Amino acid sequence: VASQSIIAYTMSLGAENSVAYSNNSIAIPTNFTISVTTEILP
Amino acid sequence: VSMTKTSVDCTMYICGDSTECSNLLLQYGSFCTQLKRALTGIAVEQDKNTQEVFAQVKQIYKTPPIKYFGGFNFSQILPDPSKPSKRSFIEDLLFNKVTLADAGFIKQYGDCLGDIAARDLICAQKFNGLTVLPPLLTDEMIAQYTSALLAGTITSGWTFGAGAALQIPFAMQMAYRFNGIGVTQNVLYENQKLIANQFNSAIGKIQDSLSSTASALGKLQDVVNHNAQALNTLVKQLSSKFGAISSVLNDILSRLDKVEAEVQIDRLITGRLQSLQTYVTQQLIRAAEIRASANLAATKMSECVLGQSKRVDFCGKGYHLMSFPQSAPHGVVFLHVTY
Amino acid sequence: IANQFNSAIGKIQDSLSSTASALGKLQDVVNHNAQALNTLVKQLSSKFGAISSVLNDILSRLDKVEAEVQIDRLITGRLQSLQTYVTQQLIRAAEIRASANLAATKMSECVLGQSKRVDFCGKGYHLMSFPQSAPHGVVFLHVTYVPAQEKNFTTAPAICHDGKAHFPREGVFVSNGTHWFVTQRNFYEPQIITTDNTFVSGNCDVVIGIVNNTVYDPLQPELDSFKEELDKYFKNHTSP
Amino acid sequence: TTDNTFVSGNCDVVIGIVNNTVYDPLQPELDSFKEELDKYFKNHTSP
Ligand SMILES: *[C@@H]1O[C@H](CO)[C@@H](O[C@@H]2O[C@H](CO)[C@@H](O[C@H]3O[C@H](CO)[C@@H](O)[C@H](O)[C@@H]3O)[C@H](O)[C@H]2NC(C)=O)[C@H](O)[C@H]1NC(C)=O
Ligand SMILES: *[C@@H]1O[C@H](CO)[C@@H](O[C@@H]2O[C@H](CO)[C@@H](O[C@H]3O[C@H](CO)[C@@H](O)[C@H](O)[C@@H]3O)[C@H](O)[C@H]2NC(C)=O)[C@H](O)[C@H]1NC(C)=O
Ligand SMILES: *[C@@H]1O[C@H](CO)[C@@H](O[C@@H]2O[C@H](CO)[C@@H](O[C@H]3O[C@H](CO)[C@@H](O)[C@H](O)[C@@H]3O)[C@H](O)[C@H]2NC(C)=O)[C@H](O)[C@H]1NC(C)=O
Ligand SMILES: *[C@@H]1O[C@H](CO)[C@@H](O[C@@H]2O[C@H](CO)[C@@H](O[C@H]3O[C@H](CO)[C@@H](O)[C@H](O)[C@@H]3O)[C@H](O)[C@H]2NC(C)=O)[C@H](O)[C@H]1NC(C)=O
Ligand SMILES: *[C@@H]1O[C@H](CO)[C@@H](O[C@@H]2O[C@H](CO)[C@@H](O[C@H]3O[C@H](CO)[C@@H](O)[C@H](O)[C@@H]3O)[C@H](O)[C@H]2NC(C)=O)[C@H](O)[C@H]1NC(C)=O
Ligand SMILES: *[C@@H]1O[C@H](CO)[C@@H](O[C@@H]2O[C@H](CO)[C@@H](O[C@H]3O[C@H](CO)[C@@H](O)[C@H](O)[C@@H]3O)[C@H](O)[C@H]2NC(C)=O)[C@H](O)[C@H]1NC(C)=O
Ligand SMILES: *[C@@H]1O[C@H](CO[C@@H]2O[C@@H](C)[C@@H](O)[C@@H](O)[C@@H]2O)[C@@H](O[C@@H]2O[C@H](CO)[C@@H](O)[C@H](O)[C@H]2NC(C)=O)[C@H](O)[C@H]1NC(C)=O
Ligand SMILES: *[C@@H]1O[C@H](CO)[C@@H](O)[C@H](O)[C@H]1NC(C)=O
Ligand SMILES: *[C@@H]1O[C@H](CO)[C@@H](O)[C@H](O)[C@H]1NC(C)=O
Ligand SMILES: *[C@@H]1O[C@H](CO)[C@@H](O)[C@H](O)[C@H]1NC(C)=O
Repeated sequence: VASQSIIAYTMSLGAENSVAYSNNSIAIPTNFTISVTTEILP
Repeated sequence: VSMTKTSVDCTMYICGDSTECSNLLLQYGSFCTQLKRALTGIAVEQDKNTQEVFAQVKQIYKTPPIKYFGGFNFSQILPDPSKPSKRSFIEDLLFNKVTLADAGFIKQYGDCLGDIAARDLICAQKFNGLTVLPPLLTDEMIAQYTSALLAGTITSGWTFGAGAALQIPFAMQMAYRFNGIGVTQNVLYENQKLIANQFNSAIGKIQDSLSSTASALGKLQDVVNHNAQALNTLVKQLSSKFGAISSVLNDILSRLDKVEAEVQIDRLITGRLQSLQTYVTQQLIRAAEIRASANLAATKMSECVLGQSKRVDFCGKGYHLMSFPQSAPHGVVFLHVTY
Repeated sequence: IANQFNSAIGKIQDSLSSTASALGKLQDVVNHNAQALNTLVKQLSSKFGAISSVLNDILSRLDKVEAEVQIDRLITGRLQSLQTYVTQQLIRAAEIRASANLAATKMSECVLGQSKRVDFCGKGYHLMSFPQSAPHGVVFLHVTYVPAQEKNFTTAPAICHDGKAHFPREGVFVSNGTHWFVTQRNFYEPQIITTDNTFVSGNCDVVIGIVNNTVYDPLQPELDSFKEELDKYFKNHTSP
Repeated sequence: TTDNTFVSGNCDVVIGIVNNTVYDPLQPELDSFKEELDKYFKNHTSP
């Protein structure tokens, strides 16, 4: 048994991430993606 | 970036808790709900402005446990766990150099009962149907967004703006910058310990400058002051008479009867309602002037923090290397770094 | 790159077909111009203190001396209603002018050019954009290169060889764990470290974290094949 | 050097052009490759 109801919550700002930084490590993309995005202006 | 999210209740402002005036306000029609709709339009936009300046980052980035970045010393711009709100050291200067007249948080009447309501004008604004609403993003959340924009910048340069964050050693990121301003990267590595000392000294001068004068944050304090001046002017406008026998409805209703009392009340409604049409016009004009600043601040966030700028004098004075955002009450401070 | 672009622009059909809410920023302009005029025409029902809001009732029921004192209440409130509408329209018009100047700037810099501006012409490194018209607006299709499938590499700011320090001409040094290469910064495409992949300045003591590797000289093995051509001539020349 | 610079035209079209040497990084080692050739010829008189 389950049912829809109003909830309240503290909003999330985004997913958590820690960057793997080190003073001799670099990350380089081996591939790419081409992406199309709409921007709408009055 | 934003200004105080005010709201007004026109029945309480124009003539609260008198039915004898409420029944005359309706002769004018929707002039109240147009003003409530206009002020709600502004109040919803302040959270859009705060979202578009700070929420530029996909993910909440954390800096590594070992705080070594090629000798550059970010210790006063990064957050420290020890404070209740996880603001940086320089954000804690800025948060104190601007004094908020009313933050908009809860007021449990225990202040507004007794003597403080005679000594306080904010409680007297509340009693006249004028209120300040809180922002959606708290000063912890804005500081958290700022710590993610800053952690991304030092651990990954522009790459977290264009795609996923890609780590690169800070001295090589700064070398990629040097190439960007047309100074070949060997000039950085041959001077790295000098360049670090120069930056670490320049960051030290900002702490002292912000500890030494208040007048530099005038652009933020002036916004708080113009909001507070407007709600103070709007509550003083209750004391005017507009050609009526009194400025107080309780006197007009205690001293007259309906057939000529309604002739005094028409003057006070017409005056008070004009006193709102003016306030809402000043706020709409202020709201547009602030937006034109929040869109500039978002444009500097994208083009100075998430990138490196060729625009002359856009991202500080000099040839731009990089910039760090810091949150301030109703605003943003950019620490633009330049060669 | 064509199949990526062709399939990406295919999702724009669905992003527009499937949801109702995609053009909310333009619908809001129409909704505000409608709700402002619908408000302005309801204000004709307000009495402003007169005995009727219908101006012909005043003119049916009263003579000039007190008809004009009722009419003037309606002239005053109606005139204020227009003054409110025209002030609101001037305030909105000055916001739509800012959006038009931004849109003319995006047309100039994203469409007629290519922009280095970060996130100005959509997220990613900007390639190009296509304008499409809409009622009371413009929709830009921005096309961007977005990096993908990254790998960790070890790196160094310089390579040390003949006691001299070598720096990348363009790109960055990387190691897969056993060999050292130059690669361009934005796309992994490794090459042997050479005299042409690099430029030189100073001895290997000034730079911090400099690493030891050979640097290949594209002239030397070919000059050496010319030494062996000279050497076979010398050995054969012992016979005449 | 001939690495630092690129050529175009001739010295009569530019205004305020100045004379100088321009060095060639290939020559000194190609000339060491002449000293390598020349020593081998002088020695090869003996076999
Ligand atoms: C870079 O990313 C590309 C995807 O964004 C990727 O292209 C895709 O490659 C895979 C195979 O590796 C293809 O997948 C199909 O392959 C065959 C059928 O042709 C089937 O066995 C598989 O199950 C699957 O259906 C994709 O079709 C292909 N996509 C496109 C648009 O070409 C590249 O391979 C990546 N390049 C590098 C160097 O990693
Ligand atoms: C980055 O810059 C910081 C500011 O200069 C610096 O922190 C400062 O470091 C000194 C030396 O440790 C502290 O001096 C105090 O040291 C201890 C603290 O318990 C006391 O015994 C001393 O009497 C003296 O007061 C500064 O107080 C400290 N300042 C702050 C704001 O923390 C960092 O150390 C620098 N980072 C690196 C890696 O060098
Ligand atoms: C480029 O400009 C730099 C300053 O912006 C300059 O760095 C400064 O160099 C002087 C010495 O020339 C240092 O002065 C200190 O030197 C020793 C102690 O190490 C003492 O004898 C002196 O009394 C004095 O304390 C500065 O400390 C140094 N500043 C920094 C931030 O490192 C460079 O030397 C200039 N380089 C060139 C090639 O012009
Ligand atoms: C790091 O990248 C290196 C270059 O891709 C790679 O080295 C290459 O490894 C292959 C074997 O996997 C060698 O192949 C040679 O095998 C024999 C060796 O005697 C020869 O007969 C063949 O002709 C062929 O040349 C490559 O020669 C070798 N390249 C070099 C320049 O040495 C490494 O294996 C990579 N390391 C890691 C940890 O992935
Ligand atoms: C990177 O390669 C360098 C070149 O091979 C290498 O330098 C060599 O380092 C050793 C140890 O420091 C030096 O050895 C000398 O050290 C002192 C005199 O300075 C004496 O006690 C010793 O007997 C000996 O003479 C070498 O002289 C030096 N090579 C040269 C040409 O000077 C680096 O150590 C290498 N580094 C890494 C991390 O691989
Ligand atoms: C740059 O170097 C050039 C080459 O050395 C040099 O050009 C030479 O200029 C002189 C003077 O104009 C010429 O001398 C001749 O002038 C007339 C005939 O034209 C005669 O009266 C002279 O006796 C003599 O023959 C050279 O012919 C000319 N050489 C070449 C190859 O063009 C420039 O003058 C130098 N300029 C500077 C500013 O240093
Ligand atoms: C890049 O590597 C880090 C961890 O360092 C690596 O450790 C070895 C396994 C080897 O790959 C070395 O060459 C590297 O130095 C990765 O970060 C970890 O990611 C896992 C999830 O995949 C996570 O559980 C750990 O907590 C992470 N550790 C840290 C310190 O962040 C990182 O994901 C790698 N990046 C990519 C693009 O693959
Ligand atoms: C970076 O270099 C410093 C100074 O040599 C060193 O203390 C630190 O351990 C290095 N960082 C990492 C992640 O090891
Ligand atoms: C050796 O020199 C003779 C000419 O003296 C020539 O015919 C012959 O092809 C040469 N061979 C080689 C291997 O150089
Ligand atoms: C001359 O050639 C011989 C081999 O024929 C070699 O032993 C000798 O060292 C060479 N000397 C010089 C100076 O090249």
